[PDB]
Amino acid sequence: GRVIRNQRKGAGSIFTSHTRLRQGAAKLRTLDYAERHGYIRGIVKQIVHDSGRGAPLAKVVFRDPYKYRLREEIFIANEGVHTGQFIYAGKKASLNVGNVLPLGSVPEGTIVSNVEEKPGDRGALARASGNYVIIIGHNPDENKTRVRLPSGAKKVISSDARGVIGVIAGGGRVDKPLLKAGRAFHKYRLKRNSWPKTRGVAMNPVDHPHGGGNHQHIGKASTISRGAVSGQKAGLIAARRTGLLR
Amino acid sequence: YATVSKTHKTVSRAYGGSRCANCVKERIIRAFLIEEQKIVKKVVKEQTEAAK
Amino acid sequence: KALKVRTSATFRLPKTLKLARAPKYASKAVPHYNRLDSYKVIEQPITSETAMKKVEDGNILVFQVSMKANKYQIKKAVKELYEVDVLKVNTLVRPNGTKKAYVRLTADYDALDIANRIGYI
Amino acid sequence: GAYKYLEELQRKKQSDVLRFLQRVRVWEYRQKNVIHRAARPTRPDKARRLGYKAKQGFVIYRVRVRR
Amino acid sequence: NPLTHSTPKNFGIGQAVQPKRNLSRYVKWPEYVRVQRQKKILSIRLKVPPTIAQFQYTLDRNTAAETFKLFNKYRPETAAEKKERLTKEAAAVAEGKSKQDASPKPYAVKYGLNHVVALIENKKAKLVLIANDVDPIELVVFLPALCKKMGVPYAIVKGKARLGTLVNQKTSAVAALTEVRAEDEAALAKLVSTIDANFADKYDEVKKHWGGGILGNKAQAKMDKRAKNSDSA
RNA sequence: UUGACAUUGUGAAGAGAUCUUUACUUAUUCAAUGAAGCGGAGCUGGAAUUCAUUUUCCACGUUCUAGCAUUCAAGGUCCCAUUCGGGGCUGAUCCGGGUU
RNA sequence: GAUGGGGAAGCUCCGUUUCAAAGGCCUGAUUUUAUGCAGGCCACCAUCGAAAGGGAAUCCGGUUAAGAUUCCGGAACCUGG
Repeated sequence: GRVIRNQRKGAGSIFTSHTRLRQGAAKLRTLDYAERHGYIRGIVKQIVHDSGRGAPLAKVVFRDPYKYRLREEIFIANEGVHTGQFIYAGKKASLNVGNVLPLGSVPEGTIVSNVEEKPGDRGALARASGNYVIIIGHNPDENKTRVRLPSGAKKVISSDARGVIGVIAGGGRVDKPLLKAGRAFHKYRLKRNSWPKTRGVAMNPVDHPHGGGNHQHIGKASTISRGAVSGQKAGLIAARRTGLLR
Repeated sequence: YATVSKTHKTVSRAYGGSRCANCVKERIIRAFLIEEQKIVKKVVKEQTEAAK
Repeated sequence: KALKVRTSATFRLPKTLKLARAPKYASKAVPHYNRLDSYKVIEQPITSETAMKKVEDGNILVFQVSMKANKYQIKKAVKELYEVDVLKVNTLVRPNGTKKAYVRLTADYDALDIANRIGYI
Repeated sequence: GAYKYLEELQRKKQSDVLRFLQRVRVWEYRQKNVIHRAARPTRPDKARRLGYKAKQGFVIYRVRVRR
Repeated sequence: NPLTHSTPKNFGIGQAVQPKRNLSRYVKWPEYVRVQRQKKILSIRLKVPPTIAQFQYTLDRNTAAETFKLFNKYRPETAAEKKERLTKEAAAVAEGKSKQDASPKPYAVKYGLNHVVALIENKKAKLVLIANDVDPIELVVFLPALCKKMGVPYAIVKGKARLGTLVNQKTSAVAALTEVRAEDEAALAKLVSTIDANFADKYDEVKKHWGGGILGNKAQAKMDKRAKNSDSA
């Protein structure tokens, strides 16, 4: 047979990311003395649009502790920040939108975003627009914290893991019908070559497992085992249930 | 600009060829009145010692 | 007893004396004689009607000059062989694979006077 | 001579002493490059019956091959 | 005095770019430095068997100084002395009909690790020094066992360089005296009696112990505050 | 995707006539940074409430503001041979050099 | 796409600042002589990759069988010293 279309994204030739207009990797600040023993203040210089992403970025400019200069970094902008805002970062900072605190330093029921999985990864969870995690509880001994991931999963992380207060800007984005194949063309030119999607039904027995036949139909179950093997996997993969919800 | 006299490339205020002179008017206001109120803060930290 | 004081965490190569060469024998043992010199730079003049029409008019000598020569080596070996002084040198590689030079002598001279001194005119 | 004693000690590789040395040494090499220069044999009498002498122009290298 | 002002600079984070301090603890060393430091740390953390760690019990600085000042008398000939006396016997022996025994019986420290080991076996070694050095440790680890077996006194002294200077090498790893002059005959036995005590007489009881197992002091300090503050509230 | 042997050392609990927990760190693994502020003890207050006296944790220079922050640091003190300036101590607590 | 490293029986592959001791500057100290010794620095750490992208500076008139914003005459301009 042939090598199918999803097996063909691994070698990553024309499928790589379209990286040109991107302002940079949006991260939080390296974890250092000043931030874990106290706070350090920047100001947000301009909040700007990043290509390929859905949410704006902010550029806050800190002062390097050990050398005379400025250093400016790329934060995914929480909703409500504004240029000219002081952004405080560190253990002793205060609870306000945009300030990055450790999670142990905030009461339960606090709404933070761009939170870290492990301390010093410079952010992981809830970076898409409109997302947030809630802090639902603490474990002050063998220090952990109980947070609610934007999907609704409940994860338990370290209490030295930082996160920035508030909701990520760009909420409401998918409320608007996209309305034409052109606007979906301008969406994925800045992301990657995924589009448009030929139904595996509509291709030949070589192109796909769903291909062939004098009618268009799958012919065998569209749910595939998690223990399937490379290229067998197309369709709903290792689903526990299927079909419209009620 | 490498070929030009320095009067073309400058004005005679402080921050001459750099900031717009209303951005210099502010940062003088802001440098005086921030380090003004910042003296009043450091007497209160001497008073808060003797007041408690 | 006590240790040093390093104000920066970076350890870089200590700069250690470098030592100039003191060869036992020499390399080629005979220094090669001047490769491109007065006589090898300009091999021939150029006698065609078009060439000779500048000599007798625009005070310009036209030579077949070696490929390896530049406008500095040419201006130097015109002064040395033919005794003249030069304003300007222009060059082009003819599409037979040889280089032509247009040498414009200074107004203190007449190229027609020197042209016929070496036997062409 | 002193090489009849070293010979037998290296025939006990599970003896409590050598399985200490094997454990401290294998950590040494794994930090060094895959092929690097050994300033001196680790088994003077093992190299010596194989044709090694101690003089200029007999060189020892230490090589780590995947298993 | 009127014109000079008092600045003071405030390092309270949040202000005043930090001063230049001593980072000597934090620097990123070459990878050869960092290997030989952790090759020591890893021999301390592991449990070292009894036939190792019988080293690291080493003759302390007092008897050490007393030990060498005996051997220092007995140093072997240098190159020049040999070069010198190779002229004498040439002129002495051929002329006067002498048998080429014309020179005194030399008394010098024995060295080399193949020779000494063969001395011990015929019991001709009156004392033996051993270096806690010798990175190829297996060379030197059976010597305490032969000495104690063959009834030869022995010692373990810090460094193969100092053991090397009295033999006129770079490094040595052993030394011995098979002979001694009557002036030093009595001075010899006062070292042995102090040397037999701490090495060959403690040999049997040292083979029980297992060295190492020492925790680094960020682990030691957390252990104690768990081990102490369990009990006392 | 599973089991066994090897990497692989240190030892405790609890059930089964071997397993489930859980400790140790140095191997092994991951992560970050132009391998800067780790671990331990300290002084000052002070939450503290004192059943002998401290039993214990928290602390410990920056929050109206899009200003400013670099030259072994000014100050303070003491040296060297005053000569212009240089070398110390502190300012900036001490110990172990386990980079976190 | 080298280097350092890491795979591979090997042809070679990964990767491009990566687990690296990866480098030459600004002048003070010298008036035996030129550059020792000096404090401080700066850590971006190959190279390749566009005759349509970025980019130091030139115009008019005349001239040839065939060349010209290049040659001639005149009037400018830039760059390094």
